[PDB]
Amino acid sequence: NGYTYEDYKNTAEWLLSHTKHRPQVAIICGSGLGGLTDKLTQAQIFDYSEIPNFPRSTVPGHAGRLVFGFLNGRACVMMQGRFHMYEGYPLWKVTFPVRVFHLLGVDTLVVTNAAGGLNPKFEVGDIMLIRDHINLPGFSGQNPLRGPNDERFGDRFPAMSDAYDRTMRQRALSTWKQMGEQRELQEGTYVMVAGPSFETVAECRVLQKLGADAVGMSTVPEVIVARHCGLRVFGFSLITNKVIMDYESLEKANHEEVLAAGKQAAQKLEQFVSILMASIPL
Amino acid sequence: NGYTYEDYKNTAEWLLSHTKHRPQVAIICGSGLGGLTDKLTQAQIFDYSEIPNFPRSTVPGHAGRLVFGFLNGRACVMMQGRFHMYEGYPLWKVTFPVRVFHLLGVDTLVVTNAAGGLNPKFEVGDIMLIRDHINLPGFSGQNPLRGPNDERFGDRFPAMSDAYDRTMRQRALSTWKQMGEQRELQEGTYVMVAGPSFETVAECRVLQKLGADAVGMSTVPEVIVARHCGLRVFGFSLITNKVIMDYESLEKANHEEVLAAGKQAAQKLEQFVSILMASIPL
Amino acid sequence: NGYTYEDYKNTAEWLLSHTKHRPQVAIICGSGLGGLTDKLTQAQIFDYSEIPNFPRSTVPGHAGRLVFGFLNGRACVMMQGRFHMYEGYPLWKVTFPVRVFHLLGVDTLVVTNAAGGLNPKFEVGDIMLIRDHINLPGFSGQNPLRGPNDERFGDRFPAMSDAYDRTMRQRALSTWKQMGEQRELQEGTYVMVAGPSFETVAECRVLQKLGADAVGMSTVPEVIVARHCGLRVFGFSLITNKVIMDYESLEKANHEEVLAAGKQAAQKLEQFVSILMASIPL
Ligand SMILES: O=c1[nH]cnc2c([C@@H]3N[C@H](CO)[C@@H](O)[C@H]3O)c[nH]c12
Ligand SMILES: O=c1[nH]cnc2c([C@@H]3N[C@H](CO)[C@@H](O)[C@H]3O)c[nH]c12
Ligand SMILES: O=c1[nH]cnc2c([C@@H]3N[C@H](CO)[C@@H](O)[C@H]3O)c[nH]c12
Repeated sequence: NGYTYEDYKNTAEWLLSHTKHRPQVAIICGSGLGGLTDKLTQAQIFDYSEIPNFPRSTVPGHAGRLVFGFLNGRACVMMQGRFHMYEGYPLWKVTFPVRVFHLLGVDTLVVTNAAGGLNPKFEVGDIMLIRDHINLPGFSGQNPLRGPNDERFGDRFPAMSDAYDRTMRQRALSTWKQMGEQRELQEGTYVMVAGPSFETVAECRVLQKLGADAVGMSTVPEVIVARHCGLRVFGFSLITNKVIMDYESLEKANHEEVLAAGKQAAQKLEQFVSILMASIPL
Repeated sequence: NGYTYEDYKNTAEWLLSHTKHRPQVAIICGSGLGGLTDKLTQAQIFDYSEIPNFPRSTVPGHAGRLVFGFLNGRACVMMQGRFHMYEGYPLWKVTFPVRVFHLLGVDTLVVTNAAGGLNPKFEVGDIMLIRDHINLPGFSGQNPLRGPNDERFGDRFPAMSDAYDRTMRQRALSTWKQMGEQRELQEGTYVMVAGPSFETVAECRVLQKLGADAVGMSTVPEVIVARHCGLRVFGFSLITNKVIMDYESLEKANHEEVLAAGKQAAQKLEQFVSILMASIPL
Repeated sequence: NGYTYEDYKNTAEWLLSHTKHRPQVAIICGSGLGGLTDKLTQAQIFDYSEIPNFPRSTVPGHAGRLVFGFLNGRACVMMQGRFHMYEGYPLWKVTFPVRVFHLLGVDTLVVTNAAGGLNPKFEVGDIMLIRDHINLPGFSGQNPLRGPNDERFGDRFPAMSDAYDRTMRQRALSTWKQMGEQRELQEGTYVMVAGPSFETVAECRVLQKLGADAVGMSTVPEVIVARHCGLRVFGFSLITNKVIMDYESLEKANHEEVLAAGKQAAQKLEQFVSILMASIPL
């Protein structure tokens, strides 16, 4: 891990002394969900490039910014653009922000992402709640906590069986009903793979047998580092596409179909998030 | 990825200006199948050592050569000796040739390899056709496409559900009948593991439950980079041994038994490949 | 692999000329089982820090020592404190001792460790014998043998289906009866994951479906390098905790509960090991 404890501090202090805002909730906007930034009030923006020790984005969208502000009466801080393993970043870079948020005072993390549908009942547009995850990269060694443990942040062997806040999962289901949506809120397991290429048919079959409901290439590292931190954790997935599960098909997965899905569910996603802010205890 | 786009170009140009040949089909000869080199006509040889930017072979067989020529009226280019992950090479080295082939003008890749038999119906000598693969290393992070994407070669998130050419799979089955072989042509899923040690009994059981038919320690990376390239892809496996699946057994897997299998199926493999060349569209 | 063959030699020679002892059996004491060191007679201690080329322990317990001596009339050598992947060590460091033991003359390796219980019949305190393992990190690339093979130690593609000595497994069962323990000796498959965080519920379910009986974050690399060496291999697991397998639970895994388990089964573990020494042929 190239980051000493001081690096985390220095980044925190720099931000603390560059904004009067003091966030409680950190939000990581997944693919095509960055619109949430609009709903914040008194929004103060900071590009990653200007933030000391921040993994400088390669050439994805060049619009990696930390947007502070208030969302439904809640001191937030949003990441509009995130880092992934498939871009070449070591997991201690992918998750460097989460520890910065902690030192800033945040005590709750909301992670959102786009993912394929493994559960056959799911459908494009659906919003699966994350009850649990399967960290395939972690089994093999790729775990953000790898290396000497910094007791200052947390313990050597933190548990993950209680990763996703039960309360939040329950309160989010409520809010959804108090929205009268046709499609019932979904809930399940999120499996992470590194990507960047898409699953073959055989691969999807594996992921289903494993018991995964949806598949993405992010989130899990951030969640793990968060939990090791003491942060409360809630998150969901926007089922942007159903994974191909038969060879007699004539369909393929593509960034187009995925971004298009994000595009439509755009505002519906924002509403849901904004409202839920009221459920986060103080 | 240590290779810039220029490196690929320079290697391509060097080859282009060092041979009058202009290949359409690239062939990667798996373990003990390198004999195919004999069947080429007007065969021009190039050792990897002399080819700029080519991963220089460690000390496997020191006979890593790129052999250009014609095979059954088809401008080929064969790799007699390939690179593996277990030898320590990063996947962007293991698959550097595939992108060189592309810039040379190749538009079809034939991958062959030796592998164990997971499907219980399989037998030593069998020739399993590859319908699909399970990229275990990829799930964890080891994917040749890892790092910044070079739009010049392909997209950021390429699909793999349609990796192995349907047409070719069908036409290869034909050719086999027009050979009157006792054993029917086999077809199935190829699972990749990094090796270099062999699967335990428990491990084989896992691979079978995953739904894999055969297991090897190569190919998948090359296929992925190929598909990201637009190349058509066909490939097969020479079931050189049945994996041990019971503890009451008294059998072990070894390079001897594997090379011996390659040795007998040697010519039979060549015939099949050479003929199929006629099925590859122009 | 940062270690040349000379490095192994130099370390061996240094030890050979620093102790009159010449071990036959090497013992790797897992978590909370390091007490075995007491039972040795004519015990000569060597801290890792003083041993050339030895992976210098970071800041776990600072008590990494190689303790030579006799155990039940058997020239031993024990590792009180081991290296793990989650601490950041490359597997060729984690397993550097095993090859040092070989050059010292050892021909048998006993590996012990603490692990969670996947098999539902298991219970805290139980002692599962290792019949086989599932090397998840290995599938993805993390295999101690990765890189150029040193024929001097062993072959390029060693088998692992016969990793755990049948004889020993049988003789250990005997010894246990000749102990009249209430709980029958357990036996099964050990699955390795890198850690350092604990499995989620979904993760445990995966490991069970894979067919694993217990889960830990070590051992497998050492075993593999041992077998590639020609060493006989025996080992067991102290089921220190049952992994959480339902979401309706209110239990978590922690280093406290694990070390506490090691603490009670402490001596019972030693007795078993010490006695078994007599079963190891000469
Ligand atoms: O089916 C899928 N498999 C793997 N990742 C994704 C994604 C997520 N969307 C992004 C690619 O569009 C990528 O960042 C990935 O994490 C959507 N659908 C799938
Ligand atoms: O049962 C098997 N498991 C894993 N690899 C292989 C192979 C292939 N053959 C080579 C070892 O002989 C190695 O390069 C591997 O990719 C044959 N049989 C098996
Ligand atoms: O349930 C478990 N999962 C993964 N590792 C362990 C362990 C072993 N104990 C250590 C953590 O207490 C760690 O070194 C690990 O290898 C005990 N129980 C479990």
